[PDB]
Amino acid sequence: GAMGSMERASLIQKAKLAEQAERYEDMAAFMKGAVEKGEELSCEERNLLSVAYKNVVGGQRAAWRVLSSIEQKSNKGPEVREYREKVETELQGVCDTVLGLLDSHLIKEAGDAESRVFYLKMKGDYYRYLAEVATGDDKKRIIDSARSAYQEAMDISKKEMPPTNPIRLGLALNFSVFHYEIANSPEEAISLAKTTFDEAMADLHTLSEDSYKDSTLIMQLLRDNLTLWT
Amino acid sequence: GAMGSMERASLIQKAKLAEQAERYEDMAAFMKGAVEKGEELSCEERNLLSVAYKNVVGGQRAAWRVLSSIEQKSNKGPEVREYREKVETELQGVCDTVLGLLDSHLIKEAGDAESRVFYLKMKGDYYRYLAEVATGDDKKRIIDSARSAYQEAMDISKKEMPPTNPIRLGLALNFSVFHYEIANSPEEAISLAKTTFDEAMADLHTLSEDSYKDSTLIMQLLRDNLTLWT
Ligand SMILES: O=P(O)(O)Oc1c2c(c(OP(=O)(O)O)c3c1[C@H]1C[C@@H]3c3cc4c(cc31)[C@H]1C[C@@H]4c3ccccc31)[C@H]1C[C@@H]2c2cc3c(cc21)[C@H]1C[C@@H]3c2ccccc21
Ligand SMILES: O=P(O)(O)Oc1c2c(c(OP(=O)(O)O)c3c1[C@H]1C[C@@H]3c3cc4c(cc31)[C@H]1C[C@@H]4c3ccccc31)[C@H]1C[C@@H]2c2cc3c(cc21)[C@H]1C[C@@H]3c2ccccc21
Ligand SMILES: [Cl-]
Ligand SMILES: [Cl-]
Repeated sequence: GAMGSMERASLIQKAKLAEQAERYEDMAAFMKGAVEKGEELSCEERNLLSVAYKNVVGGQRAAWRVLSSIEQKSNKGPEVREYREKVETELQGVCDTVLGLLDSHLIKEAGDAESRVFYLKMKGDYYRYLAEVATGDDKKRIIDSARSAYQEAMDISKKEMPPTNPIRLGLALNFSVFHYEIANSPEEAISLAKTTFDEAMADLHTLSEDSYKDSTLIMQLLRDNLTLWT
Repeated sequence: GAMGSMERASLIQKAKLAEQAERYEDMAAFMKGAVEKGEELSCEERNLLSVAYKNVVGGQRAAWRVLSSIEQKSNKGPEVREYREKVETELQGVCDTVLGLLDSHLIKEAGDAESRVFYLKMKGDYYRYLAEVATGDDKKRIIDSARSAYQEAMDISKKEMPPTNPIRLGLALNFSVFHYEIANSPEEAISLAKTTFDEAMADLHTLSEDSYKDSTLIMQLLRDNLTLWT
Protein backbone atom coordinates (compact mmCIF):
# COMPACT_ATOMS: atom_id res chain seq x y z
CA GLY A 1 0.00 0.00 0.00
CA ALA A 2 0.83 3.70 -0.37
CA MET A 3 1.24 4.00 3.47
CA GLY A 4 3.46 0.87 3.81
CA SER A 5 6.65 2.87 4.48
CA MET A 6 5.21 4.95 7.41
CA GLU A 7 5.30 4.01 11.15
CA ARG A 8 2.02 2.86 12.79
CA ALA A 9 2.26 5.64 15.43
CA SER A 10 2.81 8.33 12.76
CA LEU A 11 -0.29 7.20 10.78
CA ILE A 12 -2.51 7.46 13.92
CA GLN A 13 -1.04 10.91 14.71
CA LYS A 14 -1.76 12.12 11.14
CA ALA A 15 -5.34 10.74 11.17
CA LYS A 16 -6.01 13.00 14.21
CA LEU A 17 -4.52 16.06 12.49
CA ALA A 18 -6.66 15.33 9.39
CA GLU A 19 -9.78 15.17 11.64
CA GLN A 20 -8.99 18.64 13.07
CA ALA A 21 -8.52 20.00 9.51
CA GLU A 22 -11.77 18.33 8.24
CA ARG A 23 -9.73 16.42 5.62
CA TYR A 24 -11.74 13.18 5.80
CA GLU A 25 -10.32 11.43 2.66
CA ASP A 26 -6.79 11.79 4.09
CA MET A 27 -8.10 10.60 7.49
CA ALA A 28 -9.58 7.42 5.98
CA ALA A 29 -6.40 6.67 4.00
CA PHE A 30 -4.19 7.08 7.12
CA MET A 31 -6.45 4.71 9.16
CA LYS A 32 -6.51 2.07 6.36
CA GLY A 33 -2.69 2.17 6.58
CA ALA A 34 -2.87 1.70 10.36
CA VAL A 35 -5.23 -1.32 10.05
CA GLU A 36 -2.91 -2.91 7.45
CA LYS A 37 -0.06 -3.15 10.02
CA GLY A 38 -1.95 -6.21 11.41
CA GLU A 39 -2.38 -5.16 15.08
CA GLU A 40 -5.68 -4.71 16.98
CA LEU A 41 -7.26 -1.25 17.30
CA SER A 42 -7.84 0.47 20.66
CA CYS A 43 -11.27 1.97 21.53
CA GLU A 44 -10.05 5.44 20.47
CA GLU A 45 -8.57 4.07 17.19
CA ARG A 46 -11.84 2.27 16.26
CA ASN A 47 -13.66 5.65 16.52
CA LEU A 48 -11.11 7.34 14.22
CA LEU A 49 -11.68 4.61 11.58
CA SER A 50 -15.48 5.00 11.85
CA VAL A 51 -15.61 8.82 11.76
CA ALA A 52 -13.32 8.96 8.68
CA TYR A 53 -15.24 6.57 6.45
CA LYS A 54 -18.71 7.72 7.67
CA ASN A 55 -17.87 11.29 6.57
CA VAL A 56 -16.57 10.15 3.13
CA VAL A 57 -19.62 7.98 2.21
CA GLY A 58 -21.98 10.56 3.79
CA GLY A 59 -20.94 13.15 1.18
CA GLN A 60 -21.25 10.58 -1.63
CA ARG A 61 -24.75 9.45 -0.50
CA ALA A 62 -26.01 13.06 -0.37
CA ALA A 63 -24.72 13.74 -3.90
CA TRP A 64 -26.19 10.44 -5.21
CA ARG A 65 -29.62 11.45 -3.81
CA VAL A 66 -29.58 14.93 -5.43
CA LEU A 67 -28.68 13.41 -8.83
CA SER A 68 -31.08 10.45 -8.60
CA SER A 69 -34.00 12.83 -7.93
CA ILE A 70 -33.00 15.17 -10.83
CA GLU A 71 -32.81 12.09 -13.11
CA GLN A 72 -36.41 11.06 -12.24
CA LYS A 73 -37.81 14.53 -13.07
CA SER A 74 -36.94 13.68 -16.67
CA ASN A 75 -40.23 11.96 -17.40
CA LYS A 76 -32.65 16.13 -21.85
CA GLY A 77 -29.80 13.78 -22.98
CA PRO A 78 -27.53 11.13 -21.37
CA GLU A 79 -25.60 13.56 -19.08
CA VAL A 80 -27.56 13.10 -15.80
CA ARG A 81 -27.48 9.26 -16.01
CA GLU A 82 -23.74 9.30 -16.85
CA TYR A 83 -22.80 11.51 -13.89
CA ARG A 84 -25.11 9.64 -11.46
CA GLU A 85 -23.43 6.35 -12.53
CA LYS A 86 -19.98 7.90 -11.86
CA VAL A 87 -20.84 8.91 -8.25
CA GLU A 88 -22.50 5.48 -7.69
CA THR A 89 -19.37 3.56 -8.83
CA GLU A 90 -17.19 5.66 -6.52
CA LEU A 91 -19.57 5.10 -3.54
CA GLN A 92 -19.52 1.31 -4.16
CA GLY A 93 -15.70 1.39 -4.23
CA VAL A 94 -15.52 2.96 -0.75
CA CYS A 95 -18.04 0.46 0.72
CA ASP A 96 -16.12 -2.53 -0.79
CA THR A 97 -12.90 -1.20 0.76
CA VAL A 98 -14.40 -0.92 4.28
CA LEU A 99 -16.00 -4.40 4.04
CA GLY A 100 -12.66 -5.77 2.77
CA LEU A 101 -10.84 -4.36 5.80
CA LEU A 102 -13.48 -5.84 8.15
CA ASP A 103 -13.17 -9.39 6.70
CA SER A 104 -9.36 -9.32 6.17
CA HIS A 105 -8.12 -7.82 9.46
CA LEU A 106 -10.69 -6.68 12.05
CA ILE A 107 -13.53 -9.21 12.61
CA LYS A 108 -12.39 -12.05 14.93
CA GLU A 109 -13.91 -14.94 16.92
CA ALA A 110 -11.97 -13.68 20.00
CA GLY A 111 -11.60 -10.21 21.64
CA ASP A 112 -14.02 -8.45 24.00
CA ALA A 113 -17.75 -7.99 23.26
CA GLU A 114 -17.39 -4.22 22.72
CA SER A 115 -14.99 -5.00 19.81
CA ARG A 116 -17.07 -7.70 18.09
CA VAL A 117 -20.34 -5.70 18.29
CA PHE A 118 -18.60 -2.56 16.94
CA TYR A 119 -17.25 -4.26 13.78
CA LEU A 120 -20.48 -6.22 13.10
CA LYS A 121 -22.53 -2.99 13.34
CA MET A 122 -20.05 -1.41 10.89
CA LYS A 123 -20.51 -4.42 8.57
CA GLY A 124 -24.30 -3.87 8.65
CA ASP A 125 -24.05 -0.10 8.02
CA TYR A 126 -21.96 -0.49 4.82
CA TYR A 127 -24.09 -3.31 3.32
CA ARG A 128 -27.04 -0.98 4.07
CA TYR A 129 -25.35 1.79 2.01
CA LEU A 130 -24.80 -0.63 -0.92
CA ALA A 131 -28.51 -1.63 -0.67
CA GLU A 132 -29.63 2.00 -1.14
CA VAL A 133 -28.17 2.08 -4.72
CA ALA A 134 -28.62 -1.59 -5.83
CA THR A 135 -31.52 -2.90 -7.99
CA GLY A 136 -31.08 -6.52 -9.24
CA ASP A 137 -31.22 -10.03 -7.76
CA ASP A 138 -27.96 -9.05 -5.97
CA LYS A 139 -29.95 -6.42 -3.97
CA LYS A 140 -31.80 -9.28 -2.22
CA ARG A 141 -28.41 -10.90 -1.41
CA ILE A 142 -27.13 -7.55 -0.04
CA ILE A 143 -30.16 -6.96 2.26
CA ASP A 144 -29.82 -10.46 3.80
CA SER A 145 -26.09 -9.82 4.39
CA ALA A 146 -27.02 -6.58 6.23
CA ARG A 147 -29.79 -8.14 8.39
CA SER A 148 -27.52 -11.08 9.33
CA ALA A 149 -24.65 -8.90 10.59
CA TYR A 150 -27.03 -6.58 12.50
CA GLN A 151 -28.86 -9.54 14.11
CA GLU A 152 -25.67 -11.25 15.36
CA ALA A 153 -24.63 -7.88 16.84
CA MET A 154 -28.01 -7.49 18.62
CA ASP A 155 -27.73 -11.01 20.10
CA ILE A 156 -24.26 -10.35 21.60
CA SER A 157 -25.12 -6.88 22.98
CA LYS A 158 -28.25 -8.19 24.79
CA LYS A 159 -26.13 -10.86 26.56
CA GLU A 160 -22.94 -8.82 27.23
CA MET A 161 -23.84 -5.09 27.64
CA PRO A 162 -26.19 -2.98 29.78
CA PRO A 163 -29.15 -1.28 27.99
CA THR A 164 -27.58 2.22 28.42
CA ASN A 165 -24.29 1.31 26.62
CA PRO A 166 -23.86 3.77 23.71
CA ILE A 167 -22.54 1.09 21.29
CA ARG A 168 -25.67 -1.01 22.05
CA LEU A 169 -27.93 2.08 21.68
CA GLY A 170 -26.33 3.16 18.35
CA LEU A 171 -26.60 -0.38 16.95
CA ALA A 172 -30.33 -0.59 17.67
CA LEU A 173 -30.90 2.96 16.29
CA ASN A 174 -29.28 2.04 12.93
CA PHE A 175 -30.98 -1.40 12.78
CA SER A 176 -34.35 0.37 13.21
CA VAL A 177 -33.43 2.67 10.28
CA PHE A 178 -32.67 -0.53 8.27
CA HIS A 179 -36.21 -1.82 9.05
CA TYR A 180 -37.96 1.43 8.04
CA GLU A 181 -36.01 2.51 4.91
CA ILE A 182 -34.58 -0.69 3.35
CA ALA A 183 -36.86 -3.56 4.53
CA ASN A 184 -40.19 -1.63 4.34
CA SER A 185 -41.19 -2.91 7.81
CA PRO A 186 -42.30 0.33 9.52
CA GLU A 187 -44.04 -1.58 12.37
CA GLU A 188 -40.86 -3.56 13.15
CA ALA A 189 -38.89 -0.27 13.13
CA ILE A 190 -41.25 1.61 15.49
CA SER A 191 -41.27 -1.38 17.87
CA LEU A 192 -37.46 -1.77 18.09
CA ALA A 193 -36.94 1.97 18.69
CA LYS A 194 -39.56 2.25 21.48
CA THR A 195 -38.37 -0.78 23.48
CA THR A 196 -34.73 0.40 23.13
CA PHE A 197 -35.67 3.81 24.60
CA ASP A 198 -37.98 2.26 27.27
CA GLU A 199 -35.51 -0.43 28.45
CA ALA A 200 -32.75 2.19 28.88
CA MET A 201 -35.01 4.43 31.01
CA ALA A 202 -36.05 1.48 33.22
CA ASP A 203 -32.38 0.69 34.04
CA LEU A 204 -30.86 4.21 34.28
CA HIS A 205 -28.68 3.10 37.24
CA THR A 206 -26.26 1.42 34.75
CA LEU A 207 -25.40 4.78 33.10
CA SER A 208 -21.63 5.43 33.10
CA GLU A 209 -19.84 8.76 33.66
CA ASP A 210 -17.63 8.30 30.57
CA SER A 211 -20.61 7.79 28.18
CA TYR A 212 -23.29 10.17 29.66
CA LYS A 213 -22.90 12.48 26.61
CA ASP A 214 -22.90 9.75 23.92
CA SER A 215 -25.82 7.73 25.39
CA THR A 216 -27.98 10.83 25.93
CA LEU A 217 -27.47 12.01 22.32
CA ILE A 218 -28.61 8.63 20.95
CA MET A 219 -31.69 8.58 23.25
CA GLN A 220 -32.79 11.94 21.76
CA LEU A 221 -32.30 10.57 18.20
CA LEU A 222 -34.42 7.48 18.99
CA ARG A 223 -37.24 9.77 20.21
CA ASP A 224 -36.95 12.12 17.19
CA ASN A 225 -37.37 9.12 14.83
CA LEU A 226 -40.51 7.99 16.78
CA THR A 227 -42.01 11.51 16.52
CA LEU A 228 -41.44 11.23 12.74
CA TRP A 229 -42.88 7.68 12.37
CA THR A 230 -46.17 8.49 14.23
CA GLY B 1 -6.79 16.37 -21.24
CA ALA B 2 -9.07 13.86 -19.50
CA MET B 3 -12.18 15.79 -20.75
CA GLY B 4 -10.95 16.06 -24.39
CA SER B 5 -13.45 13.50 -25.72
CA MET B 6 -16.60 15.21 -24.26
CA GLU B 7 -18.78 17.88 -26.00
CA ARG B 8 -18.50 21.50 -24.77
CA ALA B 9 -22.27 21.64 -24.04
CA SER B 10 -22.14 18.38 -22.03
CA LEU B 11 -19.26 19.69 -19.84
CA ILE B 12 -21.21 22.89 -18.97
CA GLN B 13 -24.33 20.80 -18.20
CA LYS B 14 -22.31 18.51 -15.87
CA ALA B 15 -20.63 21.46 -14.08
CA LYS B 16 -24.15 22.66 -13.11
CA LEU B 17 -25.17 19.21 -11.84
CA ALA B 18 -21.94 19.03 -9.79
CA GLU B 19 -22.78 22.46 -8.25
CA GLN B 20 -26.22 21.18 -7.15
CA ALA B 21 -24.57 18.07 -5.61
CA GLU B 22 -21.83 20.17 -3.87
CA ARG B 23 -19.14 18.18 -5.75
CA TYR B 24 -16.76 21.11 -6.29
CA GLU B 25 -13.66 19.12 -7.47
CA ASP B 26 -15.75 17.58 -10.28
CA MET B 27 -17.19 21.04 -11.05
CA ALA B 28 -13.72 22.58 -11.45
CA ALA B 29 -12.51 19.70 -13.65
CA PHE B 30 -15.59 20.00 -15.95
CA MET B 31 -15.06 23.81 -16.34
CA LYS B 32 -11.31 23.39 -17.07
CA GLY B 33 -12.40 21.05 -19.88
CA ALA B 34 -14.85 23.68 -21.16
CA VAL B 35 -12.16 26.43 -21.16
CA GLU B 36 -9.76 24.13 -23.07
CA LYS B 37 -12.16 23.99 -26.08
CA GLY B 38 -10.80 27.49 -26.96
CA GLU B 39 -14.07 29.50 -27.09
CA GLU B 40 -15.00 32.54 -24.95
CA LEU B 41 -17.08 32.10 -21.77
CA SER B 42 -20.51 33.70 -21.29
CA CYS B 43 -21.32 35.70 -18.11
CA GLU B 44 -23.03 32.63 -16.58
CA GLU B 45 -20.08 30.34 -17.53
CA ARG B 46 -17.50 32.71 -15.95
CA ASN B 47 -19.42 32.42 -12.63
CA LEU B 48 -19.39 28.60 -12.80
CA LEU B 49 -15.58 28.65 -13.26
CA SER B 50 -15.15 31.04 -10.30
CA VAL B 51 -17.48 29.26 -7.86
CA ALA B 52 -15.84 25.87 -8.55
CA TYR B 53 -12.23 26.86 -7.93
CA LYS B 54 -13.07 29.27 -5.03
CA ASN B 55 -14.72 26.36 -3.15
CA VAL B 56 -11.75 24.00 -3.79
CA VAL B 57 -9.00 26.41 -2.58
CA GLY B 58 -11.26 27.64 0.25
CA GLY B 59 -11.23 24.16 1.83
CA GLN B 60 -7.45 23.88 1.33
CA ARG B 61 -6.76 27.32 2.88
CA ALA B 62 -8.86 26.49 5.97
CA ALA B 63 -6.99 23.19 6.48
CA TRP B 64 -3.59 24.90 5.94
CA ARG B 65 -4.48 27.45 8.67
CA VAL B 66 -5.51 24.79 11.24
CA LEU B 67 -2.24 22.87 10.66
CA SER B 68 0.02 25.95 10.55
CA SER B 69 -1.31 27.08 13.96
CA ILE B 70 -0.89 23.57 15.49
CA GLU B 71 2.70 23.52 14.16
CA GLN B 72 3.54 26.84 15.92
CA LYS B 73 2.27 25.58 19.31
CA SER B 74 5.26 23.24 19.22
CA ASN B 75 7.65 25.70 20.82
CA LYS B 76 6.53 16.19 19.08
CA GLY B 77 8.20 14.81 15.88
CA PRO B 78 8.19 15.60 12.13
CA GLU B 79 4.51 14.61 11.51
CA VAL B 80 2.83 18.07 11.70
CA ARG B 81 5.41 19.71 9.37
CA GLU B 82 5.15 16.80 6.88
CA TYR B 83 1.35 16.95 6.66
CA ARG B 84 1.28 20.79 6.51
CA GLU B 85 3.77 20.64 3.58
CA LYS B 86 1.50 18.11 1.79
CA VAL B 87 -1.60 20.37 1.97
CA GLU B 88 0.55 23.40 0.94
CA THR B 89 1.89 21.63 -2.19
CA GLU B 90 -1.65 20.65 -3.20
CA LEU B 91 -2.94 24.25 -2.67
CA GLN B 92 -0.08 25.63 -4.84
CA GLY B 93 -0.96 23.12 -7.58
CA VAL B 94 -4.56 24.38 -7.79
CA CYS B 95 -3.48 28.07 -7.88
CA ASP B 96 -0.90 27.35 -10.67
CA THR B 97 -3.63 25.61 -12.70
CA VAL B 98 -6.05 28.56 -12.46
CA LEU B 99 -3.30 31.09 -13.33
CA GLY B 100 -2.26 28.84 -16.24
CA LEU B 101 -5.80 28.86 -17.63
CA LEU B 102 -5.99 32.67 -17.27
CA ASP B 103 -2.73 33.27 -19.23
CA SER B 104 -3.26 30.50 -21.84
CA HIS B 105 -6.93 31.00 -22.82
CA LEU B 106 -8.97 33.67 -20.99
CA ILE B 107 -7.12 37.01 -20.60
CA LYS B 108 -7.28 39.05 -23.86
CA GLU B 109 -6.56 42.60 -25.09
CA ALA B 110 -10.08 42.64 -26.66
CA GLY B 111 -13.57 41.75 -25.30
CA ASP B 112 -15.88 43.90 -23.15
CA ALA B 113 -14.77 45.59 -19.91
CA GLU B 114 -16.86 43.25 -17.72
CA SER B 115 -14.77 40.33 -19.10
CA ARG B 116 -11.30 41.89 -18.70
CA VAL B 117 -11.98 43.14 -15.14
CA PHE B 118 -13.38 39.72 -14.11
CA TYR B 119 -10.28 37.74 -15.20
CA LEU B 120 -7.79 40.31 -13.81
CA LYS B 121 -9.55 40.23 -10.41
CA MET B 122 -9.32 36.42 -10.55
CA LYS B 123 -5.59 36.73 -11.36
CA GLY B 124 -5.13 38.93 -8.26
CA ASP B 125 -7.12 36.59 -5.96
CA TYR B 126 -4.99 33.50 -6.79
CA TYR B 127 -1.61 35.28 -6.49
CA ARG B 128 -2.96 36.51 -3.12
CA TYR B 129 -3.60 32.87 -2.07
CA LEU B 130 -0.02 31.88 -3.09
CA ALA B 131 1.28 34.87 -1.04
CA GLU B 132 -0.43 33.57 2.15
CA VAL B 133 1.82 30.43 2.17
CA ALA B 134 5.08 31.78 0.60
CA THR B 135 8.17 32.93 2.58
CA GLY B 136 11.29 33.62 0.42
CA ASP B 137 12.46 36.27 -2.05
CA ASP B 138 9.78 34.82 -4.38
CA LYS B 139 7.09 36.05 -1.91
CA LYS B 140 8.05 39.65 -2.80
CA ARG B 141 7.70 38.76 -6.52
CA ILE B 142 4.26 37.19 -5.84
CA ILE B 143 2.89 40.23 -3.92
CA ASP B 144 3.90 42.61 -6.76
CA SER B 145 2.20 40.29 -9.30
CA ALA B 146 -0.99 40.47 -7.18
CA ARG B 147 -0.96 44.29 -6.73
CA SER B 148 -0.30 44.81 -10.46
CA ALA B 149 -3.28 42.71 -11.63
CA TYR B 150 -5.61 44.28 -9.03
CA GLN B 151 -4.50 47.84 -9.96
CA GLU B 152 -5.06 47.39 -13.72
CA ALA B 153 -8.54 46.02 -12.87
CA MET B 154 -9.32 49.06 -10.67
CA ASP B 155 -8.23 51.47 -13.46
CA ILE B 156 -10.56 49.85 -16.05
CA SER B 157 -13.59 49.59 -13.72
CA LYS B 158 -13.36 53.31 -12.74
CA LYS B 159 -13.45 54.30 -16.45
CA GLU B 160 -15.97 51.71 -17.76
CA MET B 161 -18.44 50.76 -14.95
CA PRO B 162 -20.83 52.56 -12.57
CA PRO B 163 -19.91 52.54 -8.82
CA THR B 164 -22.82 50.14 -7.99
CA ASN B 165 -21.67 47.39 -10.43
CA PRO B 166 -21.18 44.17 -8.39
CA ILE B 167 -17.99 43.14 -10.27
CA ARG B 168 -16.50 46.59 -9.47
CA LEU B 169 -17.68 46.33 -5.81
CA GLY B 170 -16.28 42.78 -5.35
CA LEU B 171 -12.93 43.77 -6.89
CA ALA B 172 -12.48 46.69 -4.49
CA LEU B 173 -13.59 44.53 -1.50
CA ASN B 174 -10.90 41.89 -2.26
CA PHE B 175 -8.21 44.51 -3.05
CA SER B 176 -8.87 46.08 0.38
CA VAL B 177 -8.40 42.61 1.97
CA PHE B 178 -5.05 42.44 0.05
CA HIS B 179 -3.99 45.77 1.65
CA TYR B 180 -4.92 44.73 5.21
CA GLU B 181 -3.75 41.07 5.36
CA ILE B 182 -0.89 40.73 2.82
CA ALA B 183 0.59 44.26 2.40
CA ASN B 184 0.27 45.34 6.09
CA SER B 185 -1.24 48.70 5.02
CA PRO B 186 -4.31 48.91 7.30
CA GLU B 187 -4.80 52.65 6.58
CA GLU B 188 -4.84 52.05 2.80
CA ALA B 189 -7.37 49.22 3.36
CA ILE B 190 -9.76 51.27 5.54
CA SER B 191 -9.61 54.15 3.04
CA LEU B 192 -10.40 52.03 -0.07
CA ALA B 193 -13.34 50.30 1.64
CA LYS B 194 -14.97 53.53 2.92
CA THR B 195 -14.79 55.42 -0.40
CA THR B 196 -16.12 52.33 -2.25
CA PHE B 197 -19.15 52.22 0.07
CA ASP B 198 -19.61 56.04 0.05
CA GLU B 199 -19.33 56.47 -3.76
CA ALA B 200 -21.95 53.72 -4.32
CA MET B 201 -24.42 55.39 -1.93
CA ALA B 202 -23.94 58.80 -3.61
CA ASP B 203 -24.88 57.34 -7.03
CA LEU B 204 -27.64 54.85 -6.09
CA HIS B 205 -29.62 55.79 -9.24
CA THR B 206 -27.27 53.54 -11.31
CA LEU B 207 -28.39 50.38 -9.41
CA SER B 208 -29.67 47.68 -11.80
CA GLU B 209 -32.61 45.30 -11.26
CA ASP B 210 -30.55 42.23 -12.25
CA SER B 211 -27.78 42.92 -9.65
CA TYR B 212 -29.77 44.39 -6.67
CA LYS B 213 -29.08 41.20 -4.65
CA ASP B 214 -25.37 40.85 -5.52
CA SER B 215 -24.49 44.56 -5.03
CA THR B 216 -26.37 44.79 -1.71
CA LEU B 217 -24.57 41.71 -0.30
CA ILE B 218 -21.15 43.21 -1.12
CA MET B 219 -22.11 46.59 0.44
CA GLN B 220 -22.90 44.79 3.73
CA LEU B 221 -19.52 42.96 3.60
CA LEU B 222 -17.64 46.26 3.04
CA ARG B 223 -19.35 47.72 6.16
CA ASP B 224 -18.69 44.57 8.27
CA ASN B 225 -14.95 44.83 7.45
CA LEU B 226 -14.94 48.55 8.49
CA THR B 227 -16.65 47.68 11.82
CA LEU B 228 -13.81 45.15 12.35
CA TRP B 229 -10.95 47.52 11.36
CA THR B 230 -12.09 50.36 13.72
O1 LIG C 1 -15.44 14.41 28.13
P1 LIG C 1 -16.57 13.49 27.90
O2 LIG C 1 -16.86 12.54 29.19
O3 LIG C 1 -16.28 12.46 26.68
O4 LIG C 1 -17.96 14.23 27.56
C1 LIG C 1 -18.01 15.63 27.50
C2 LIG C 1 -17.73 16.26 26.29
C3 LIG C 1 -17.77 17.66 26.24
C4 LIG C 1 -18.11 18.37 27.39
O5 LIG C 1 -18.16 19.77 27.33
P2 LIG C 1 -18.98 20.50 26.15
O6 LIG C 1 -20.10 19.69 25.62
O7 LIG C 1 -19.44 21.85 26.74
O8 LIG C 1 -17.93 20.86 25.07
C5 LIG C 1 -18.40 17.74 28.59
C6 LIG C 1 -18.34 16.33 28.65
C7 LIG C 1 -18.70 15.94 30.06
C8 LIG C 1 -18.04 17.14 30.82
C9 LIG C 1 -18.77 18.24 29.98
C10 LIG C 1 -20.18 17.73 30.16
C11 LIG C 1 -21.41 18.38 30.28
C12 LIG C 1 -22.59 17.66 30.45
C13 LIG C 1 -22.53 16.26 30.51
C14 LIG C 1 -21.31 15.62 30.39
C15 LIG C 1 -20.13 16.35 30.22
C16 LIG C 1 -23.95 15.78 30.69
C17 LIG C 1 -24.48 16.94 31.59
C18 LIG C 1 -24.04 18.05 30.60
C19 LIG C 1 -24.70 17.52 29.35
C20 LIG C 1 -25.28 18.17 28.28
C21 LIG C 1 -25.82 17.42 27.24
C22 LIG C 1 -25.76 16.01 27.30
C23 LIG C 1 -25.17 15.38 28.40
C24 LIG C 1 -24.65 16.16 29.41
C25 LIG C 1 -17.43 18.04 24.81
C26 LIG C 1 -16.38 16.94 24.51
C27 LIG C 1 -17.34 15.78 24.90
C28 LIG C 1 -18.52 16.15 24.02
C29 LIG C 1 -19.46 15.40 23.32
C30 LIG C 1 -20.45 16.01 22.57
C31 LIG C 1 -20.50 17.40 22.51
C32 LIG C 1 -19.56 18.15 23.21
C33 LIG C 1 -18.56 17.53 23.96
C34 LIG C 1 -21.68 17.77 21.63
C35 LIG C 1 -21.57 16.59 20.61
C36 LIG C 1 -21.60 15.49 21.72
C37 LIG C 1 -22.85 15.93 22.44
C38 LIG C 1 -23.84 15.21 23.07
C39 LIG C 1 -24.91 15.89 23.66
C40 LIG C 1 -24.96 17.30 23.60
C41 LIG C 1 -23.94 18.00 22.96
C42 LIG C 1 -22.90 17.30 22.38
O1 LIG D 1 -33.15 36.45 -9.42
P1 LIG D 1 -32.12 37.48 -9.08
O2 LIG D 1 -32.41 38.89 -9.83
O3 LIG D 1 -30.64 37.03 -9.57
O4 LIG D 1 -32.02 37.80 -7.51
C1 LIG D 1 -32.86 37.13 -6.60
C2 LIG D 1 -32.44 35.92 -6.07
C3 LIG D 1 -33.28 35.25 -5.17
C4 LIG D 1 -34.50 35.82 -4.83
O5 LIG D 1 -35.34 35.16 -3.92
P2 LIG D 1 -34.74 34.61 -2.52
O6 LIG D 1 -33.58 35.38 -2.04
O7 LIG D 1 -35.93 34.62 -1.54
O8 LIG D 1 -34.42 33.11 -2.76
C5 LIG D 1 -34.92 37.04 -5.36
C6 LIG D 1 -34.08 37.70 -6.27
C7 LIG D 1 -34.79 38.97 -6.67
C8 LIG D 1 -36.26 38.45 -6.64
C9 LIG D 1 -36.17 37.88 -5.19
C10 LIG D 1 -35.66 39.13 -4.51
C11 LIG D 1 -35.88 39.68 -3.24
C12 LIG D 1 -35.28 40.87 -2.87
C13 LIG D 1 -34.44 41.53 -3.78
C14 LIG D 1 -34.23 40.99 -5.04
C15 LIG D 1 -34.84 39.79 -5.41
C16 LIG D 1 -33.95 42.78 -3.07
C17 LIG D 1 -35.22 43.11 -2.25
C18 LIG D 1 -35.30 41.70 -1.61
C19 LIG D 1 -33.90 41.61 -1.07
C20 LIG D 1 -33.39 41.02 0.07
C21 LIG D 1 -32.01 41.09 0.31
C22 LIG D 1 -31.17 41.76 -0.60
C23 LIG D 1 -31.72 42.35 -1.75
C24 LIG D 1 -33.08 42.26 -1.96
C25 LIG D 1 -32.55 33.98 -4.77
C26 LIG D 1 -31.86 33.65 -6.12
C27 LIG D 1 -31.20 35.05 -6.24
C28 LIG D 1 -30.51 35.09 -4.88
C29 LIG D 1 -29.30 35.62 -4.44
C30 LIG D 1 -28.91 35.50 -3.11
C31 LIG D 1 -29.75 34.84 -2.21
C32 LIG D 1 -30.95 34.31 -2.66
C33 LIG D 1 -31.33 34.42 -3.99
C34 LIG D 1 -29.06 34.87 -0.86
C35 LIG D 1 -27.58 34.75 -1.36
C36 LIG D 1 -27.69 35.96 -2.34
C37 LIG D 1 -28.21 36.98 -1.35
C38 LIG D 1 -27.99 38.34 -1.25
C39 LIG D 1 -28.61 39.06 -0.23
C40 LIG D 1 -29.46 38.39 0.68
C41 LIG D 1 -29.66 37.01 0.55
C42 LIG D 1 -29.03 36.33 -0.47
CL1 LIG E 1 -19.49 11.77 -16.09
CL1 LIG F 1 2.04 13.39 5.03
